[PDB]
Amino acid sequence: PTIRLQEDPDPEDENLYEKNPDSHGYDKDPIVDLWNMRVVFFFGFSIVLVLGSTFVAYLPDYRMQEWARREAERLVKYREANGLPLMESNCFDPNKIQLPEDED
Amino acid sequence: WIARTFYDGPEKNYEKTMAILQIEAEKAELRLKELEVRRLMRARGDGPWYQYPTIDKALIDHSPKTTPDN
Amino acid sequence: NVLQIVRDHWVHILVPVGFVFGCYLDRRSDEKLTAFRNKSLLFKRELRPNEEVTWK
Amino acid sequence: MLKIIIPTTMLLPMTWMSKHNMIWINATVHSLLISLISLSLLNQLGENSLNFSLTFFSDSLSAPLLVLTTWLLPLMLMASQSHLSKETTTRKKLYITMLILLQLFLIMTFTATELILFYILFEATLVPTLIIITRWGNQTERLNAGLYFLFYTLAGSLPLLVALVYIQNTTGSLNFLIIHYWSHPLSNSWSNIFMWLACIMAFMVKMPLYGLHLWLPKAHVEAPIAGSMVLAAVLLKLGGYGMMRITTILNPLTNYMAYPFLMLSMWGMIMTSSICLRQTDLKSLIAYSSVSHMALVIVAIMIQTPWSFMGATALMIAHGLTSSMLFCLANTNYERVHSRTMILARGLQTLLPLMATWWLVASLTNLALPPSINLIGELFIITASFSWSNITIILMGMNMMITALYSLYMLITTQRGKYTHHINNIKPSFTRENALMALHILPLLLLTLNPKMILGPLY
Amino acid sequence: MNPIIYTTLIMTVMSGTMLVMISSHWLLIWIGFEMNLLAMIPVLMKNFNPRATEAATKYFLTQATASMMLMMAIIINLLYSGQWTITKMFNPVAMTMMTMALAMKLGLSPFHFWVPEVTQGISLQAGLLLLTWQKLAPLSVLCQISQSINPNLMLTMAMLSILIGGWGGLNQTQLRKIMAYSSIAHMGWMTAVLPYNTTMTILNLLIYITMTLAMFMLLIHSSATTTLSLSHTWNKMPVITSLMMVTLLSMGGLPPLSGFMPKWMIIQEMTKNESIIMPTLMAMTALLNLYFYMRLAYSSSLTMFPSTNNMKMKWQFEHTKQMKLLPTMIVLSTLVLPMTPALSSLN
Amino acid sequence: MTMMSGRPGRVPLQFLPNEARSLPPPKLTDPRLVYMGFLGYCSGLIDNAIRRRPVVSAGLHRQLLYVTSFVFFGYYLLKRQDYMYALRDHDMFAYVKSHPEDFPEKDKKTYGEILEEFHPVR
Amino acid sequence: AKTLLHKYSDIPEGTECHRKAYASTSIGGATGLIVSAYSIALKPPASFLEGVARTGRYTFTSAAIGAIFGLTSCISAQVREKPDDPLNYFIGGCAGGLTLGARTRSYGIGAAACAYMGLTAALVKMGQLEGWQVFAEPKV
Amino acid sequence: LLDLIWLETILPKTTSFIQMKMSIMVSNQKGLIKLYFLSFLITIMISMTLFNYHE
Amino acid sequence: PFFDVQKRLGLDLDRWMTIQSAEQPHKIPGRCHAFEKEWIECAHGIGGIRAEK
Ligand SMILES: CCCCCCCCCCCCCCCCCC(=O)OC[C@H](COP(=O)([O-])OCC(O)COP(=O)([O-])OC[C@@H](COC(=O)CCCCCCCCCCCCCCCCC)OC(=O)CCCCCCCCCCCCCCCCC)OC(=O)CCCCCCCCCCCCCCCCC
Ligand SMILES: CCCCCCCCCCCCCCCCCC(=O)OC[C@H](COP(=O)([O-])OCC(O)COP(=O)([O-])OC[C@@H](COC(=O)CCCCCCCCCCCCCCCCC)OC(=O)CCCCCCCCCCCCCCCCC)OC(=O)CCCCCCCCCCCCCCCCC
Ligand SMILES: CCCCCCCCCCCCCCCCC[C@@H](O)O[C@H](CO[C@H](O)CCCCCCCCCCCCCCC)COP(=O)(O)OCC[N+](C)(C)C
Ligand SMILES: CCCCCCCCCCCCCCCCC[C@@H](O)O[C@H](CO[C@H](O)CCCCCCCCCCCCCCC)COP(=O)(O)OCC[N+](C)(C)C
Ligand SMILES: CCCCCCCC/C=C\CCCCCCCC(=O)O[C@H](COC(=O)CCCCCCC/C=C/CCCCCCCC)COP(=O)(O)OCCN
Repeated sequence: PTIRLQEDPDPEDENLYEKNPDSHGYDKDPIVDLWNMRVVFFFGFSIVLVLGSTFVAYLPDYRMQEWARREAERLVKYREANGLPLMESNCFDPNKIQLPEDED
Repeated sequence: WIARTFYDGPEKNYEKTMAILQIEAEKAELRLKELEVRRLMRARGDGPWYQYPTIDKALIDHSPKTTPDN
Repeated sequence: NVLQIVRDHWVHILVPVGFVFGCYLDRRSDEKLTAFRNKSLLFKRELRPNEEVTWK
Repeated sequence: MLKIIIPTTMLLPMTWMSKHNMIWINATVHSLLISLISLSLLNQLGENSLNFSLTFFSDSLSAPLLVLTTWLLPLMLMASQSHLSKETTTRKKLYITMLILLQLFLIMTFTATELILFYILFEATLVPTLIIITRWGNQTERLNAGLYFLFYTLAGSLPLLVALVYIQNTTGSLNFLIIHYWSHPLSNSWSNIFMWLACIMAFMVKMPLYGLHLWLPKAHVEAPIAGSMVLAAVLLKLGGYGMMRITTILNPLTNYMAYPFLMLSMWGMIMTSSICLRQTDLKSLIAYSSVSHMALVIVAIMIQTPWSFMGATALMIAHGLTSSMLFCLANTNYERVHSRTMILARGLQTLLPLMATWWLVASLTNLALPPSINLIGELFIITASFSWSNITIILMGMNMMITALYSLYMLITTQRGKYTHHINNIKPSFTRENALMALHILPLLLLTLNPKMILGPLY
Repeated sequence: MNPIIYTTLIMTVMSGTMLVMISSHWLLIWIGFEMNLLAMIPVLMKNFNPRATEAATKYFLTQATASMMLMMAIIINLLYSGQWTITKMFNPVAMTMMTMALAMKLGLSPFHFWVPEVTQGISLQAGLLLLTWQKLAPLSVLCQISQSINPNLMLTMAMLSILIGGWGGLNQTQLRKIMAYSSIAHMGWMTAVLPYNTTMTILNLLIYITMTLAMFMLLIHSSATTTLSLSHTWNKMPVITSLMMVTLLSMGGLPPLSGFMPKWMIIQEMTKNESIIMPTLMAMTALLNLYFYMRLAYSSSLTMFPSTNNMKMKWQFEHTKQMKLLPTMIVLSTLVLPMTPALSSLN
Repeated sequence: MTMMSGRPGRVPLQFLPNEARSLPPPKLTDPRLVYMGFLGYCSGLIDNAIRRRPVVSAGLHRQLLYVTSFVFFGYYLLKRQDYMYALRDHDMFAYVKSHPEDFPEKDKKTYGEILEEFHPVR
Repeated sequence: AKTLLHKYSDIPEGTECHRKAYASTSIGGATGLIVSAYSIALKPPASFLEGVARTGRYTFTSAAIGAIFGLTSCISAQVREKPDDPLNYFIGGCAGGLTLGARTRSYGIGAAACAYMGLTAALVKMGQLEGWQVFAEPKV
Repeated sequence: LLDLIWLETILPKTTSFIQMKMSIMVSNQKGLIKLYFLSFLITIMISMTLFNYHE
Repeated sequence: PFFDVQKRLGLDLDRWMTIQSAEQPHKIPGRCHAFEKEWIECAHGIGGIRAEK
């Protein structure tokens, strides 16, 4: 037969606009297509996007940024009023530290 | 409103982390102790584990054996 | 007539049901890690006259 | 955090019990809902992580990765339904099942408290990806790609497992909290050197590192569109997340074991940026772009500074979004012309203007145009490297140039010029494709508005 | 063959195995081995052909030599210590001879040449029996004399078994030789951990037996002995091919499937001692088993090979005889990993 | 090597010694038991699929028997596993108690008196 | 046997290079003899003189590899005055790989053998230094 | 020069070549009992000398 | 591996022939009956590792 195998021919790609001039590219069924479009737009842009951005924008300050700012304000106020240095190089009290007795 | 509706206070997470840390540290110490116990028991053979069988003594026949010197 | 609508769209309740079940299981898991409730050095506090536990 | 895990395992039977013509709608709607639910995890503390239970915890580094995964699943569903129209119902349900399983595996992987469970899930993510690539890919190369995808990973990850169990025999635990609190320095011995290599090479391969990257162009070209999206957007970030987690026990050895990896990363960044200039395949250009960006992230993680970690997190998120968008843009043209050659379809701006705008925005974001989070991550990594050594700004600078070139090259090659005369099957863009590009791009600028949500725990 | 005679022979095979399993006397263990071999020889030749006869002859020669060496070791051990009970084997020469004889019985490398040949020469049912039930007695004996085993010899043989199984299976288009090679690698994995922990040996044996039973039952269901004949199954029963691919992935050792559970655990046990290099080598080598399993998955499940016209007729008929334990074997082969700690019940 | 084969007082084929009755039985809502039931359900589905029957609705009695049998085996499996772990813990604690020399408790040192080397990251 | 291994390992690293080379060539000869025995058993040579030729070729190649490895390793160790250095073993392994490549008359064989043999010898040196155990004795 | 040739040559291509060669070596046997029974004898002697003599 | 059916059921299928000092016919003693008895009594109930030393 000069052939190698029985096979279907390669089909031509179907155009979604042929049977549906306003096809939205979701499904070949116009009703299912329109409803897929509607749900995608509603739950993607209207619900998740805008409401999620609003929820993120107004998240409570759990990172303690304003708290840290106010604590720094109090601490700077106290240290400037009492004449103490603004920040100490030691973060731990040397009294609670026991270095090795001998360095030789 | 978001904090009231969806989230709790930080003390809950703080103390839950404390409990998780305690459980995990105890588990790690138990694992190390078990490893050392297995090592010692197998090296010495004086514990319940690694007890390999030996011949039963009750099988011996303690009767006169036809000869005075067994 | 709602029989056909139910048999067609009853699968839409699986994910919300899973969500509430997951919330319930998270609460149950939290209930098992109360060994240090109102016992940390940083958040130790005297109980109110009416409340029983600091957090659930 | 079972409130996110259980709804996906409920997506499984819901997809497997839905009607033949409602699988896509149901899957998309409920995956969007799950993404919205997962959006709540961004409320992170400043001192510690959200320790939900003995097995799951959420940090400020993994929460954006979970949000990105949950956001990517509906996009994959929207991109897949075009080329899966002729498939049977059972095979479509199987494809959706594979995607759902991949998402569930990633969700548990990014929140596991122990290193062994993380490894188990991080290796379980292989099976759905391999099945998708080797079954639903288009050309005959996919099979080879699958092999290159699999063993390249395992040959790097199997030794790590041994290392992991060895650590549990020494420290007594593999929980990340106990590991972080009970860290001790690593001495200078050959044993410790090989433990470092065993712990690092798996994640180095997953990034991928230059010289270990040969699997990536194959896997990302031969896989279907959703496969490419999930491979570039999230699966490359597993290596970065794992390296960030594991580098807590490798100090101070890293201080001198980072040298060859740093040199490979910088020089391969330059090399892959240079490769992108001469590419006849449009997908390979995006793949090599991904290699360059991941090399940047590798440099950032290796130098081990808070600024580098912040830049690495930002760049990971931004690159995931950008590469997914670029892959979708290339896939639209491929679906129109059924060929991946770049110089085949030219002058597309005349025929598809809105798609030309999408191409322009994606290319501008790729070359790190300010003030996008791409540029924030790149600039933070650049400053950290300059602090590490003043000479780095040379190599980075070269890359900062070359990148832009090839980016615009791609655009000018596809959108500008004159249309190909003999190509007459270029239909107007569907609403599905425009919505896909819009949903890819709008979160990028939204995160630009609030950049502290993707800067990691070091913020 | 008469069904009554066949059932009697199967009963005698299992009786020999159980006699070896429950005896405290070396002579009774040897007698059990003799009865098992004597009854097993006719089973391999149930379907008479020159290939079956050759397989039976090779199996008989190998097992007779193994029994010779076994009895010589027993007699030497009796000579140097007047004991008949199975214990620590007070003589080292007798212990070495016993280890070599039991390795020859199991098919451990370099005593591995007979396994692919005998497996290819017998039917699928005989191959299932040989690769599952015939491993029980030598493994039980080795577990009972585990303490006296010289680690160097057994570990060398296990390394050789894993390497040779992977390399040999890389080259096979026949499914029975692939299965023989896989068995050779799995027995290497089992015997590597034997001097350290016999519970891991038993766990690996149980997992391997379940996976092998599922695989052989699936291969019997779709009557395919070569790769090409298996490539036609997607056009007849796609579900069988899908379950086959998942089971192959499980045997490959990929997480989170059950096949990952034994090796993982074995590796962990090997790291409770120092033993770092050996588990690394074993995993690197098991990558080869994974490769040829994955090639099989490509050929049978993930791609559609061309079919024939006459297959249309096969679309009109159903499978009359059905395996009752196949779904349970598949489930135990694939979804068992979350039940890992239950292995504490084995010891 | 075997670690509990020759433990003194061990009955050969008991599978559940009397001392095991002193331990709390696993709850019927044990997630391991639910996973065993899920395995039984998956076995039933696979049996339906192999026989070319409607996977979900073909045989309810067979699926119920699958689930029941898997749960029934799993209950005793869980009981035995818990008993074995209890025995291991019991023996380990007894051994550490009876050999205080091999597990000494050395003095605790606070971090204020321990010298740890500092490795700068630059 | 282990008598040959103990003969090789008793001599210090950078001392008495001739004795170390002799021990190495003896070990190589034994390994080549075993390899030739297995090859003859599994692949018969169809002639007695052909089997003798194959045995001689394999044994000479193995002995030459061992002698070169030991000689250059000891020479480098004594020249650099840096014993317990894996670089010496890497040099010896690459020299042995080059010897194998010359014996088989192949450049690619020589390069691959140099790389892999040097790496393996360096690893063996590291294991000797840190006490890595190939066949670990039962501990727990 | 680098990506398409040498990086391929070093890691995956060399690994594939070595595995294929060793598979061809191991799996090619005539199936004659004489050869591998002589191999069994060689193995038994090697085991009694190398491993058993050292105890 | 070893299912001790004999111990469980008290059957004594083959334990009578295991040792030399176990109820010989006509009470004919072994050549080393006394030594074997002494060793068995010494090693009884202490395990293999302990009895070995
Ligand atoms: C970790 C988290 C948890 C995850 C657990 C693990 C995964 C799930 C469990 C897995 C076992 C379950 C299913 C096993 C038996 C199914 C056998 C089968 O073939 O399915 C067909 C069957 C459809 O058949 P049909 O309805 O009679 O009509 C169509 C004809 O049969 C027409 O049929 P056909 O034969 O003509 O179609 C031909 C098709 C037939 O071939 C197949 O369908 C492949 C099925 C393979 C079964 C899986 C292997 C054994 C299980 C191990 C899974 C390993 C998981 C680990 C990760 C690795 C992933 C591989 O073959 C192909 O098209 C070639 C495709 C080649 C692709 C190769 C990849 C396949 C492996 C992927 C397996 C992934 C997991 C299973 C996904 C679910 C599958 C149903 O599927 C089903 O409808 C059953 C699935 C749903 C039933 C359970 C739903 C429960 C009730 C709903 C309410 C939920 C209550 C929630 C409580 C809250 C109160 C509201
Ligand atoms: C991660 C990012 C990317 C990285 C990955 C990519 C890059 C790295 C991997 C790729 C490159 C590595 C591949 C190396 C070549 C492999 C050989 C091969 O393929 O064999 C199959 C292939 C087939 O051979 P065949 O079938 O058996 O015979 C047919 C031949 O075609 C017929 O042959 P023929 O008759 O035409 O003539 C052949 C003959 C004559 O060849 C010729 O015909 C023309 C002469 C060319 C020879 C070039 C040497 C003289 C000039 C070199 C000057 C300095 C070198 C640069 C260093 C600068 C220092 C500041 O060659 C010889 O006689 C060899 C004698 C040995 C002397 C040369 C070897 C020097 C080694 C380098 C030492 C470096 C030390 C470290 C330095 C550190 C500081 C920088 O062999 C060849 O055809 C090539 C023959 C020449 C090979 C040697 C060339 C050396 C290449 C550089 C080696 C360094 C890299 C390795 C480092 C690790 C080693 C421990
Ligand atoms: C088509 C036509 C286009 C042109 C016409 C457009 C018309 C104008 C519309 C454009 C608006 C211009 C933007 C100007 C900026 C105003 C908004 C700004 O004020 O809001 C920011 C807030 O922005 C949000 O925080 C960023 C949005 C969150 C991004 C999340 C995306 C949603 C989730 C989707 C899935 C995620 C995928 C990626 C995974 C990581 C302020 O941040 P913050 O300083 O705090 O607020 C201080 C006061 N607070 C704290 C009390 C609230
Ligand atoms: C395609 C890309 C693949 C990925 C590449 C991964 C990169 C892995 C490379 C590993 C980095 C370094 C490894 C070891 C650290 C130092 C290396 C060496 O050069 O340093 C000197 C080592 O000296 C010499 O180099 C001796 C080692 C020689 C043996 C190593 C083989 C080198 C040849 C190159 C082989 C290529 C390897 C990769 C194969 C694919 C330092 O001398 P010394 O102070 O004494 O040793 C320090 C350790 N101490 C403190 C315990 C003593
Ligand atoms: C696709 C390419 C990806 C390549 C991945 C491969 C890279 C892996 C690098 C080596 C991994 C093996 C390490 C094993 C795990 C180490 C765990 C450990 O710490 O154990 C050490 C032991 O260290 C070792 O034993 C390591 C020996 C290595 C054996 C296998 C060598 C593999 C090849 C080495 C060269 C390649 C390495 C770099 C490759 C880079 C990728 C190209 C400590 O044990 P102790 O004995 O108790 O020490 C104290 C008592 N003396």
